[PDB]
Amino acid sequence: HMIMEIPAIKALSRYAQWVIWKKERDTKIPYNPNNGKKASSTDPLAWGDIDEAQAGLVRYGANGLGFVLTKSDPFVFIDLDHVLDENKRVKCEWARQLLKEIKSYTEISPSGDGLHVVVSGKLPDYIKHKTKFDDGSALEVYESGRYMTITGEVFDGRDDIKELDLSILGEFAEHKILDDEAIIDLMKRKGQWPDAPKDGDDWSSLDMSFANRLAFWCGKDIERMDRIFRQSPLMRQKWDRPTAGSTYGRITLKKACDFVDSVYDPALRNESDCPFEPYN
Ligand SMILES: Nc1ncnc2c1ncn2[C@H]1C[C@H](O)[C@@H](COP(=O)(O)OP(=O)(O)OP(=O)(O)O)O1
Ligand SMILES: [Mg+2]
Ligand SMILES: [Mg+2]
Repeated sequence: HMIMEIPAIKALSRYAQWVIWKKERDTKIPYNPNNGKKASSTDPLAWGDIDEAQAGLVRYGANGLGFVLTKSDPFVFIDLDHVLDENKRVKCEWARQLLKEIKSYTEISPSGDGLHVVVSGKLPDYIKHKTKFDDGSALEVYESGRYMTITGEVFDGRDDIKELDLSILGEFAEHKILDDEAIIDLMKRKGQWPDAPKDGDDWSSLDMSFANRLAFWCGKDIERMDRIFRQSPLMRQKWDRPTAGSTYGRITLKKACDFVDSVYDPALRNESDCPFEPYN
């Protein structure tokens, strides 16, 4: 009764693309409002209308409402993280400047330190989805493929979705122009994916043990081992520090390729020829 008074929520309530979400440790997993199952962002019949989302919110005790964004709906979702201080005022200049150029429906995200802006328009095709900043804030832009939590906490009385040109987002987002994740999932299923270093562990000794495993699974493809290492819990700034005409990471990967003798062949699937045992 309270949130349906907002003009922007009425615009969103025309679409049967509503979900509910709940806190799993420190993530916001979306759920089907009708049966409580886990909701996909590509299955339309896993969603519901706003009345079903509000009923399921009470049925399963979820944390709040959500809205799945699709290519067909005219909405763009702008996510601004860690831009509000304790008093829920903007403390980041990039976020302040963005709100002055994109005056649409703005609400305070569930954690209270962020903002959501919902606009009607088209994203520029040359910007990254996520852009991080030095102070810790971030900017996520999505027009489809994922959902957004809905709180209804209107910020600065901006309670109406406007149709704005979004080419100005190029001033804030960074520009952008077997598979890697296939190898990662393979190593994870074999217990070859390391965990974050505990205190008292020799991190560089963990780097070499993991680089040794990468040399096998990646077939000693050093450019692939490097791309995978940067996504691993062992990545740090030392990986790119210069060390005697090279980087610590390049030297670590080249020593692993020399130390390791056998390789994993995707055609042969010689998973048993791995010389290293899984982690604990
Ligand atoms: N684990 C997940 N799986 C699928 N979708 C997710 C997941 N976590 C978040 N989302 C969606 C809904 C969020 O609104 C959107 C932005 O992520 P996030 O900024 O981390 O949460 P939030 O914007 O809902 O509140 P806050 O930023 O204040 O914590 O992405
Ligand atoms: Mg956020
Ligand atoms: Mg859309």
